[PDB]
Amino acid sequence: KPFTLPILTIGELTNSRFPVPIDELYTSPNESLVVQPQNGRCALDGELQGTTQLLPTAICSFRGRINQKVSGENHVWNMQVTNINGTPFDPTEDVPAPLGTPDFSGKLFGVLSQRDHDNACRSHDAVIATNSAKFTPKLGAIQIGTWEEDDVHINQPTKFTPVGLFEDGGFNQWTLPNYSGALTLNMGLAPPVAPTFPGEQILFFRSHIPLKGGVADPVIDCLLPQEWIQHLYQESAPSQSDVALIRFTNPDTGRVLFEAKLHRSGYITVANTGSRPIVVPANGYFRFDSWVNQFYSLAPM
Amino acid sequence: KPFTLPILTIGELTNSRFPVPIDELYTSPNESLVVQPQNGRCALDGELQGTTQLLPTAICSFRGRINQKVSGENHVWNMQVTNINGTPFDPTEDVPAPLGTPDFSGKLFGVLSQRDHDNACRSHDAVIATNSAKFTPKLGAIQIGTWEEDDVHINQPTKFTPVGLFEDGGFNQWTLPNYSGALTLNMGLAPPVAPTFPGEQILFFRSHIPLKGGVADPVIDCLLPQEWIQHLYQESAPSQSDVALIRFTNPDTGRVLFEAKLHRSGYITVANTGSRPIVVPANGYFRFDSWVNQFYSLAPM
Ligand SMILES: C[C@@H]1O[C@@H](O[C@@H]2[C@@H](O[C@H]3O[C@H](CO)[C@H](O)[C@H](O)[C@H]3O)[C@@H](O)[C@@H](CO)O[C@H]2O)[C@@H](O)[C@H](O)[C@@H]1O
Ligand SMILES: C[C@@H]1O[C@@H](O[C@@H]2[C@@H](O[C@H]3O[C@H](CO)[C@H](O)[C@H](O)[C@H]3O)[C@@H](O)[C@@H](CO)O[C@H]2O)[C@@H](O)[C@H](O)[C@@H]1O
Repeated sequence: KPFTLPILTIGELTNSRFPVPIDELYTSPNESLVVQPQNGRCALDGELQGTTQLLPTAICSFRGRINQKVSGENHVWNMQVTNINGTPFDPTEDVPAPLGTPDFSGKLFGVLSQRDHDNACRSHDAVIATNSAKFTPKLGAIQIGTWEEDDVHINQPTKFTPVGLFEDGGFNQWTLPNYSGALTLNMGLAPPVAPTFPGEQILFFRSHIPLKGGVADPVIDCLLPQEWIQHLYQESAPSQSDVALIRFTNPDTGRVLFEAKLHRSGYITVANTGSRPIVVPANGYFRFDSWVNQFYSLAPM
Repeated sequence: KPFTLPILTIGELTNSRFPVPIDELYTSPNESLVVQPQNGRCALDGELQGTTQLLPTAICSFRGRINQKVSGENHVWNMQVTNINGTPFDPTEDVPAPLGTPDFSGKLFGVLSQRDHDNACRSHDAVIATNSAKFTPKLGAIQIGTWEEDDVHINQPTKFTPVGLFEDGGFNQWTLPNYSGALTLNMGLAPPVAPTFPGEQILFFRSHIPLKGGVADPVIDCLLPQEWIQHLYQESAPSQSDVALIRFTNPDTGRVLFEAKLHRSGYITVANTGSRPIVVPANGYFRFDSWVNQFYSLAPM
């Protein structure tokens, strides 16, 4: 079964780490950064990893019930989380946290909504601090703050729709949350990725995400767009080597702009030595060329 | 090229008319309703129709700039809309409105966000009344209300992230907006669908969407889940007849629960005479069985 990528332009790709479209391709030196995202992780044979699941809208969402208001706390609530489809999260599941759980540290801004058993409804702005000691999705519980303390009901079906960042301070896209809280190690993680081959860098699919306030340009970089993950999952084609050579191609001119290594574990490297935003034609897309080895030498971008 | 559906359970499907997961299958008598959704429209050969586009998160979103505050209006703003990827919308485009434009009448609740050219950012709750005379996406302009009038900047990159309904009153999922405003007819519409064959009803993929306030259970029914549309688009397989026989199958037991007609124009009918929520196994999914004619007699559910 021949290996394929979906035919999708940059304007037809979704970020796999936050529910927004891809804005651009991006590459930079790895430096001292540990790149270990848990969303947007999929081996080329279609095996999902970390906290990766198939629903793009569900990335960074939460579901469950508000069991109680935080003691001595105004505008802060305790949530018992379930899976995206509302089923109980089993903490013994061999995963870092419920699938779709955010994989970055920061204050996530969005809207908390409820429909009570009697169909009484409410929506209110909310923030979820993923860097907080009270953020323990792996234990089935997180904390949610609102601006107004009065209008949130207890033990009623609750959802969180992510919108963007509350603030930029403390936001680090590569710093994983402590899914189980303080002094506890994360488990079942998709491994970190790094460009091993000399002269190579990771190529990212970048989105500039919304911000509630302040001056900044917060970005989320994913290793594979969500659609590629969805495609890989369906195809389940056996990887023939540890690297698929892919070529970014303009379908109109036939011009192959550049080539890249799509690694078996689900990330892309390119021969590039600086941090730039690639600028590709709107009609262009990666096409699978052939299987090669990890030591194949790419044409420098 | 053999026709296929993606292998996806109900818990792996996204609504094509609002950016949320599918909750359930649903069927009811058509009655006097005109079912003519513009999102979630795709022929079986992969031809997108109405306002349908590929990005699930982008459904019911808006992008553009706030050109001015509505005269003599507090908390109401004018938006000049662009396409999802930020490109200019061309009103001469042979479509009812910019792709992704909501296709139902009501008050849409969400979050308006901006990043100024200087990277100054803000997010604020917002409502977009699609039943309003000022809702004219086909003309490249809509109106957006906020709660606070002060903190929205003019001529700065703006996005709207949909969350749910502001209110239930006036919400009709089958009543299209007047995309060009008062006294103007919609154009380039995907045609209405209806069960022609005696004893048949449309089968829908239903989601219960969030609500800002009041007591209600607002639902959005789509004809095809977004993933099926994405799959059809990629496959572009030629339809061999006007109807694909599909069978909802439990992959574990092998039990075929029921069968349905998947029509060439992209909707499903079933032999069913009442309005019920189907209840299918979590592991189940439709599988293509064969091409048949429009007059094939389905086993009653
Ligand atoms: C850069 C600046 O960011 C925002 O104003 C902040 C403000 O942040 C919050 O409060 C305001 C309302 O006062 C808005 O709701 C923001 O969206 C919130 O994030 C505060 O932190 C104050 C503290 O003095 O600093 C301001 O700069 C935003 O509203 C402004 O438009 C502007 O972009
Ligand atoms: C059924 C009821 O709906 C909501 O309260 C409404 C309220 O609606 C808005 O204002 C409140 C705050 O006062 C909340 O923000 C709602 O989310 C808003 O939609 C008003 O319409 C009042 C008018 O008297 O009626 C209330 O019923 C909701 O807050 C309640 O929890 C409840 O579900």
